[PDB]
Amino acid sequence: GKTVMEVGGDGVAVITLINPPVNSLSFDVLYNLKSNYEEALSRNDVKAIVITGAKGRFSGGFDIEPKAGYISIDIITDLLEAARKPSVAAIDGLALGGGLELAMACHARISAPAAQLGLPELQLGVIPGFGGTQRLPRLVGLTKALEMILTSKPVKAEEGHSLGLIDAVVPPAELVTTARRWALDIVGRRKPWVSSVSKTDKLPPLGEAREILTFAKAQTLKRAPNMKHPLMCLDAIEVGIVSGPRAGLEKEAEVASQVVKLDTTKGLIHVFFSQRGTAKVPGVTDRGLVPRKIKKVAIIGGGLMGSGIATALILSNYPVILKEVNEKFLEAGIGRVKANLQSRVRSQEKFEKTMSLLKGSLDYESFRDVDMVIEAVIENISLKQQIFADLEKYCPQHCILASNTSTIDLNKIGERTKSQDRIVGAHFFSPAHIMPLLEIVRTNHTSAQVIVDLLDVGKKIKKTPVVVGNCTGFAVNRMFFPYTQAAMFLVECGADPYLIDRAISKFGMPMGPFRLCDLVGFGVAIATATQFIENFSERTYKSMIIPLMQEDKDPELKKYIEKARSISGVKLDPKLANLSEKDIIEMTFFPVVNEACRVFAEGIAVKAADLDIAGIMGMGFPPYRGGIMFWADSIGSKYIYSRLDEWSKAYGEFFKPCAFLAERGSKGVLLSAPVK
Repeated sequence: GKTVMEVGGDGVAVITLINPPVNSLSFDVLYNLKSNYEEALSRNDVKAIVITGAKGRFSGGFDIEPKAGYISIDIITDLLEAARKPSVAAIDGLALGGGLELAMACHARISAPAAQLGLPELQLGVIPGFGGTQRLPRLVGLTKALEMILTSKPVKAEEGHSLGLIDAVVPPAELVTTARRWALDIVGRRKPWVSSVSKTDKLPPLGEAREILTFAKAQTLKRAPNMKHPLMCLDAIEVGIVSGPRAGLEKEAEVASQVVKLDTTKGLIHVFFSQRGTAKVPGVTDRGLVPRKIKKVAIIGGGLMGSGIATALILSNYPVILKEVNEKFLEAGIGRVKANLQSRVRSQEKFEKTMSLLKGSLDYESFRDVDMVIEAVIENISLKQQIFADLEKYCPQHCILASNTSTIDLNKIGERTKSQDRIVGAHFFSPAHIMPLLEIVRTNHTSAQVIVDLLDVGKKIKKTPVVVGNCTGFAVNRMFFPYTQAAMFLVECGADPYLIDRAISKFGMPMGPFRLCDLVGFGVAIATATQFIENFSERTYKSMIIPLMQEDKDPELKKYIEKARSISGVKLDPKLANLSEKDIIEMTFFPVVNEACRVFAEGIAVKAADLDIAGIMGMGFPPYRGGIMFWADSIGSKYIYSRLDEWSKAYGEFFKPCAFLAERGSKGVLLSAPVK
């Protein structure tokens, strides 16, 4: 990108940051800025400087330097902030990361009403590298700065104004005018000439600041023991407070140049891009098609999963209509919806107007206007086939015939119709309105235009869509089905279940295999596993543990579990008990890698990076580990292969490497590499 500078008749130089989409601070922009300043501070006709962004946006961050802190220190701190001419930032839209830092370097800040200000760097496993670790705590206080930097959450201009981050809030149309007026106020001493970096007004006493910093470090190691960058960022903050500002800067410059080398930040960076690339499906989204406008959606369900969908839809101003069989089931579903909205109330007129979008019905005549249908009925083929027969009958010819099915082949559902091009899989994960993932299941017949449509609806409802193929368990569930079975096989072999959970919950998972198995509900976990037992028998293990518990009907260990596993004694008891935490993880996750490769090779998933996001966003796989596939290559295919074969030749074909993994593992090549 670039920057344009123009000197008004009042002597104020206005510099516009120009680098779409969000005017990120590329080196290009920065060096143009440097030149701008060197000129402005040499021109006699220039009195002060104002900085603003193009197209109603200040700067969204860094683009996607000689020393370590050449910019932070030499350009931003010395050249700009320590200049003998005042700078004023004119903020509109957003000021995030480097964008917010550049603004903090200025001597005053004018902002438009609802602009966003924050330092999101930590979410990428990186740190503020332009002086944010210094100026933020000095402008808003240590307590707030710590919250913003650690939580990575942005703040609106209004709140920013009351914190001392923003000096004034004016309408977007007065932004630059106010700023240049402010700039000449400073030159004329009608207003203070403050340097943020050497401001102590807002800091706590040296001793208490250490108490606040110590505390933070402590609880950051309690929640996120896995990542180091936050603590590394807290270091830069403490140094700046104790040893002074200039020491703090160089400390940040050092921390920033080494934090990029961490293996977990490469993982976090990979997850960032992979999140974006899930909507790129070759042969579908490269055709020049454009999403259709869906103005009305029908949800045939009313049950738990159905009521969830409806919630997500109306929450995004989608007129939704539920159809049920009996009046009871209908009034029941509508009830769950309201309950879901009332929950997040504890606006009012908000969650009262969105209830008008939801309209009930026990008929099909109200489908003559629907642009998309989602069926969320019990997993009964006979019944689903019938629903799609009626759908094809009462619906418009363009209407999308989507199903939330989880265990039934999409091709069999549309058996009684001739609308195979309109039938697609819209797979949600309960709770439908919280789980961020959406599996768009395409068939051989699903038309590209329908996928492009759904792909767009997913984005509209704050979901992250992946386009997967039609097969047993699609991508997410099929991927992690070995997970639970590998665990239970280890248990039947003597392995302590609670050790398993602890080893894996510390690995990065939000839960343990068994711990999560209880949360999902034995009835559900066993119902979704059946699918794979019947389609991949020679690769699955039906542990009688759960069933035996079902027939007998703030959580802690159960002294009555030992007798339960013993009863399911079909296998013997090796030395799989007393395994290392590394081994537990390796025997529980490598089979998942193995399955991910089958999915990737079979073409079920478009690209490895999609599998990463899927496992991450569907099964809470550790983001800092990049994803199930990124992690697999992080260890090495040759290792995973060699280790997975040793088990195959010692426990059964369950651990046997699939052709794709084997062929690649031997050559020591990357697994995430495109299929050829």
